[PDB]
Parts: sequence; structure tokens; C-alpha cells
Amino acid sequence: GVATQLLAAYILLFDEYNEKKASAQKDILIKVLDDGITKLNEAQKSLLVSSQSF
Amino acid sequence: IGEIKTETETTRFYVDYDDLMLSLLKEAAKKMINTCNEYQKRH
Repeated sequence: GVATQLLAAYILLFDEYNEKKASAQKDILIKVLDDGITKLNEAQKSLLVSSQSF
Repeated sequence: IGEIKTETETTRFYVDYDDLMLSLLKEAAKKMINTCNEYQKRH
């Protein structure tokens, strides 16, 4: 729900190169993707342990 | 509660552009106001 709007904001703001917001857009992208990789990995490990419990 | 936390995190990321007159952050804040009032109407 957060990622599909931040990426749409990325496509909307940078149809042309806006050099003022270029130093912060990279930090926003790195922050949201490093959050997402950690959440998806923890979800997979939780589902794996729940599968191994039976 | 997840339906509120999604919009809160989206507004928190929209703050980091360091542009308070950005219309997208204005629209996100106007969306959070309606979401918080519709949560408070239920409780």
C-alpha cells in the first residue's frame, strides 16, 4: 500500500529531470526498498516455520 | 488499523522531499484527515 504510491509518485514527478528533488528521491527509494526486503524476508521465514510445525 | 498505518507511512515518506508546498503531500494530509475522522466516527 505504501510502495505502489511512492513508485507512482516517482513516475509522476520525474517525467523530466527535476534536479531539486533528485537528492531526496534516491533516499526515499532506498528507504522504502530496504524496508520492503526485510519485511518480505521475515514474512517468508514466519510462513516456513509455520509450515514446519506440523 | 492497517488501513490507517498505510496512509500514515505514505505521508511520512512524502514529507522527506523537503517541499511543504508540494501538492501531493497536501492531498495525502487531506486524505489522512478524512480517514482519522471516519475512524473516530466509528468509536
